Amino acid sequence: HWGYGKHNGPEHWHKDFPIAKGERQSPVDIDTHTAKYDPSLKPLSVSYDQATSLRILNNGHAFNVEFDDSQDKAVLKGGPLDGTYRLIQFHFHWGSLDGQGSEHTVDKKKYAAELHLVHWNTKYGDFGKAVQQPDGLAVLGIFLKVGSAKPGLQKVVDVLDSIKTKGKSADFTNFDPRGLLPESLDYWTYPGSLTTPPLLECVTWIVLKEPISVSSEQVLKFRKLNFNGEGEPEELMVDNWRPAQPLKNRQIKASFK
Ligand SMILES: COc1cccc(N2CCc3cc(S(N)(=O)=O)sc3S2(=O)=O)c1
Ligand SMILES: [Hg+2]
Ligand SMILES: [Zn+2]
Repeated sequence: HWGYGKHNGPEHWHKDFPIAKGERQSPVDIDTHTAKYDPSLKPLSVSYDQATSLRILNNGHAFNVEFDDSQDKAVLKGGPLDGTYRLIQFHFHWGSLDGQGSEHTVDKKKYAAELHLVHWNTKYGDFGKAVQQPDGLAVLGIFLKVGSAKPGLQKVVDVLDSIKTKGKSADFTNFDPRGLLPESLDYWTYPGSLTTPPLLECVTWIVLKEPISVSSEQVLKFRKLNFNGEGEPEELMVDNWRPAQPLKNRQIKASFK
């Protein structure tokens, strides 16, 4: 199956998922100088006050916190979006070293990790239908830089022991995702795809300008996860990120100057 190793990594994906060579693939490098400031861009509206977290799980690719998306409990509106998008889950991509880990880069600069809050367009009924549409998903990308500890991230860090290997999960209720947002909601936006197979081109990427900082020990705990299931040879979960793809016939718009 696909993964991030030499034999099943990104450079092999196209064989099983041809869309990997598509026209709007992610991530991409955000070139601040050629990004077009757009005044008609509305401010972002993240309403996560009623968010209901359910569980956290290691899926062999990354760890994911799933939310109850049965109702409009945590939605994203505004920005370049037309419609309400529901939060279904969030996950991270991180590196084996502090200078790599994020998927999107800024002027070729890589961050230690990158948080993706995944939302789907409610006008489509369910996530399954949303992934069949060019505007089916909206992923909020947030960069993580090493520095001071991020208090809202510690709850996730503590529970990682219980989900060390692929297939493990644990109840993770009452988690407030607002604890992971930076102060400013300024962003960049462009049409892209999922960064892992099936690599579907249904995503409106909203990448925040301002990164959040997390301590080295917090990201350290991320690296102690396992790609493998229990009983198999241990393989540390690190560098679960895909390299930048060519922008092609696309323009990155900024909501700020
Ligand atoms: C039909 O397509 C499906 C069905 C079920 C699951 C998925 N996903 C897994 C891959 C993947 C990669 C994401 S990233 N890094 O681009 O945010 S979000 C995401 S997903 O929605 O959780 C996709
Ligand atoms: Hg799509
Ligand atoms: Zn992701």
